[PDB]
Amino acid sequence: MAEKLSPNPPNLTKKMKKIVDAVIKYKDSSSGRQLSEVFIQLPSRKELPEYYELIRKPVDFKKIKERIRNHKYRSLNDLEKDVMLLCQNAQTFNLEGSLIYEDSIVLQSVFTSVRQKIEKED
Repeated sequence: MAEKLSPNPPNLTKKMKKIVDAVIKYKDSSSGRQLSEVFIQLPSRKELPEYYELIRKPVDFKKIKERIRNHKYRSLNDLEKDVMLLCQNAQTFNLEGSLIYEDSIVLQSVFTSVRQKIEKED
């Protein structure tokens, strides 16, 4: 099947993984809820058919991680786009003010600050 992609510069792959790991690890300081936890693994098309009806380009953090390992992302812009899509998809499928919709909003901000921090190191 698929033809292997040229590996990214390793430093770029390490930056990608660092950023997504901080995002995934992030905790609401009050509840300790890992905001990411519901976004790790999207539910099956068999279990939640209506999801895949409204959301044409679904994405979870498992796929984002896969896409980093496979060098599908060629830049941090490419990674960011997919995390922002993850958050947009949440905001489309869930009603505003809901736990999942508002958590996705916070995760955008955590991505942005985490990215900045990591890029400011080099």
